[PDB]
Amino acid sequence: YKTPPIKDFGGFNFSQILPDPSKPSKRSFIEDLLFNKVTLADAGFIK
Amino acid sequence: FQTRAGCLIGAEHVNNSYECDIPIGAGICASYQTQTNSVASQ
Ligand SMILES: *[C@@H]1O[C@H](CO)[C@@H](O[C@@H]2O[C@H](CO)[C@@H](O[C@@H]3O[C@H](CO)[C@@H](O)[C@H](O[C@H]4O[C@H](CO)[C@@H](O)[C@H](O)[C@@H]4O)[C@@H]3O)[C@H](O)[C@H]2NC(C)=O)[C@H](O)[C@H]1NC(C)=O
Ligand SMILES: *[C@@H]1O[C@H](CO)[C@@H](O[C@@H]2O[C@H](CO)[C@@H](O)[C@H](O)[C@H]2NC(C)=O)[C@H](O)[C@H]1NC(C)=O
Ligand SMILES: *[C@@H]1O[C@H](CO)[C@@H](O)[C@H](O)[C@H]1NC(C)=O
Repeated sequence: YKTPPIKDFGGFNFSQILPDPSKPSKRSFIEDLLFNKVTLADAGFIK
Repeated sequence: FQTRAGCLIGAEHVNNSYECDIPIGAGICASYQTQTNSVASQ
């Protein structure tokens, strides 16, 4: 499912949890906050 | 074909998207289909 372009949610405001198009990773503000908070080790990339 | 999981040899790479048939890794899956190579050749 995809949220509609117009965010007319009766005064409720979900900007900080919905995806942020600008970021290369389509993650919300809080998701980015969490990802930066956790200092992951041993990512397991191609290396 | 080069993939985030490693080197994949012997599988043609398409740019469509289907359901994961045989999971490989890093979002890449493999499947057995006609997929051109034609319309019946598998
Ligand atoms: C839903 O809630 C979020 C809460 O973040 C809101 O997004 C932004 O929140 C801030 C703070 O409430 C709004 O005010 C900003 O305040 C900071 C300082 O604290 C200023 O630096 C901002 O100035 C500029 O930057 C903003 C973002 O780039 C611009 O929107 C703003 O016009 C200025 O250019 C700003 O004054 C901020 O206005 C909102 N908006 C944005 C886009 O950040 C969000 O707006 C709420 N949802 C709706 C529909 O309003
Ligand atoms: C071996 O893996 C490394 C990445 O870990 C790559 O090697 C280089 O890739 C870039 C181009 O993408 C260039 O620097 C060179 O073509 C490659 N060699 C060197 C010394 O940089 C690449 O994925 C693999 N090696 C090759 C030749 O493709
Ligand atoms: C697949 O993606 C686009 C067409 O959808 C094209 O630019 C690209 O070359 C294609 N790659 C292969 C291996 O077919």
